[PDB]
Amino acid sequence: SMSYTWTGALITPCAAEESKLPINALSNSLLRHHNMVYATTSRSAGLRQKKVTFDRLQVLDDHYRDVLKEMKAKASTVKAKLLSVEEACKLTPPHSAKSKFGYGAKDVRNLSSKAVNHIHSVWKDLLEDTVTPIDTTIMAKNEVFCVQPEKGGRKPARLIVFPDLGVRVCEKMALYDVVSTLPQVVMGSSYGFQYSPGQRVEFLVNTWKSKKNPMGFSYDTRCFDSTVTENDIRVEESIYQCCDLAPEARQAIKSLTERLYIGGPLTNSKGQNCGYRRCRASGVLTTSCGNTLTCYLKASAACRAAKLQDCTMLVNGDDLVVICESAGTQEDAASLRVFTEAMTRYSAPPGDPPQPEYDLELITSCSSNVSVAHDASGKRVYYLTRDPTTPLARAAWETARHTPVNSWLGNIIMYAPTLWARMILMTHFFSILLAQEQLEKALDCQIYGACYSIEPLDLPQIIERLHGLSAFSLHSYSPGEINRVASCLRKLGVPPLRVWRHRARSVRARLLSQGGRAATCGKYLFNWAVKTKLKLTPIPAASQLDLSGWFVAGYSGGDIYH
Ligand SMILES: CC(C)CCn1c(=O)c(C2=Nc3ccc(NS(C)(=O)=O)cc3S(=O)(=O)N2)c(O)c2cccn21
Repeated sequence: SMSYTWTGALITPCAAEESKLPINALSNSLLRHHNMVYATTSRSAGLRQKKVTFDRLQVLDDHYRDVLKEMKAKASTVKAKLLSVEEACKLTPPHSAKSKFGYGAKDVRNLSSKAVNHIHSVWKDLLEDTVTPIDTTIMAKNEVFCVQPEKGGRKPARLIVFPDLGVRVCEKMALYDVVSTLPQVVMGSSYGFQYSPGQRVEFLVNTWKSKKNPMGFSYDTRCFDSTVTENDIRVEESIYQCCDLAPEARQAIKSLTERLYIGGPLTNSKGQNCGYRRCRASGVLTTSCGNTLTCYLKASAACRAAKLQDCTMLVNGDDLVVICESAGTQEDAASLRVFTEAMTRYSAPPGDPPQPEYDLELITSCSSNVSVAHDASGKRVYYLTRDPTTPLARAAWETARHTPVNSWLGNIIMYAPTLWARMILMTHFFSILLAQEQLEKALDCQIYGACYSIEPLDLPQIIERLHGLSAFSLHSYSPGEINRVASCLRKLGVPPLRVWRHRARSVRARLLSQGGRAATCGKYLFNWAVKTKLKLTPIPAASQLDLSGWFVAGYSGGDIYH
């Protein structure tokens, strides 16, 4: 069937849309080539509509069914609980889109009677009706990128499809425990969202050296959400139903699948029918889990089809990387085409065709790659990094505009050991924070699709817990990494790293002057900026701030707050 059917009604904005980078007094200190940074808007939605719209055909063989049977066997060991309304309400972001039915997210969060009555209303309807399609809103995302003159020009807006706030609370009640716990049980070590950045690097490195002659590839599915068929969504459901569940949860999971997950009508922000979806909704609770299960299923089956030797997979939703035994370059190339042929029969064709890699550092997955530095004692250390272009374009946007999500903060957290996050991101945003005296002000950020409120003053504690103390001491980065950073800087008109070292010594001194947690920030975050360094010991406050639920599961589009 067609992934989408369209009426012709436009996908409409909800708020003001800016496409050119906002400029203020801080902008040039970060980035000079302003016209290279852009945000996508609804203006491009029509183009995105074109590319997400195609017919899907699926051809399912014994390999597919074999792997599914294995997955279901593991699923059957999961016992999951229903969340109460109140529990579900507390998982709602303070800034989540308001209900069409006369209440918003803050009404949900403090359990207003209007919100709770309506939520109980929605739940009862799910239990009683297993057929009526549930309405969804379709919006164009506003995301920030750098122009890619060769690779394209400007990316069209991605589309987000989501049901009403009352429905989203019900999804949590039915499925939050399932989507949090089932992926690791079914996929074990291949489930990517269980890992911190450091744990992901370790899994990648251990898997690489566990092979006699390693080969690896990332597999990029063309518009993965659009490739997800009614079959795939019913198969996901059958996996969920393997769990030990309350009878009400079984019924609700069945309604939500038939009424929402499989497809339904698409409404714009003006209330017009835009058409109909028959593929994955990007803004539902099960988006991450559904995608991960489906990607893992098709790929495991495809490896058996291509006869890949000892294939290990790492799956984060639609993001897939495979490490296996090499059969030499020409055979590996042949094997990947067969893998791709099988994935294609399964309705997951490639965007850019997969290429075999024999150097772990050249494999990019979840927009990231393994690289090497040295800790204080000269020991070689693997850590996770990425091309800094997008993070830096977004930092530029966030320099002049308060955004719902502060990408810079998430990027400091996740990419703390990197050269570019330490020298540019920490330096730039701490300087801003000092000047506004907003070190103490909690900021929203996203990690694995979930929203978190975080105080920049807790960064040292958070970084130690995720990465270790070595994150504050790394040096002697690789020539490939240094080269990529310097080149990105030249491209965007970012001051050279020598300038950042200079600003950092200033930021460091100012923080240390402040005393307290601010001083701890100066000491730990910026120890790299001094010629002779303080000895970095574990900070006492690092324990009590518990990172509960940080790397359990992914929740992209799932409207989750912690
Ligand atoms: C160590 C890290 C894997 C490094 C990179 N990184 C991430 O991958 C993600 C991340 N991974 C994803 C991958 C694939 C999907 N696709 S889907 C829609 O669920 O099918 C979704 C996500 S996400 O929205 O859950 N966020 C981050 O939140 C983040 C923050 C800062 C770095 N990251």
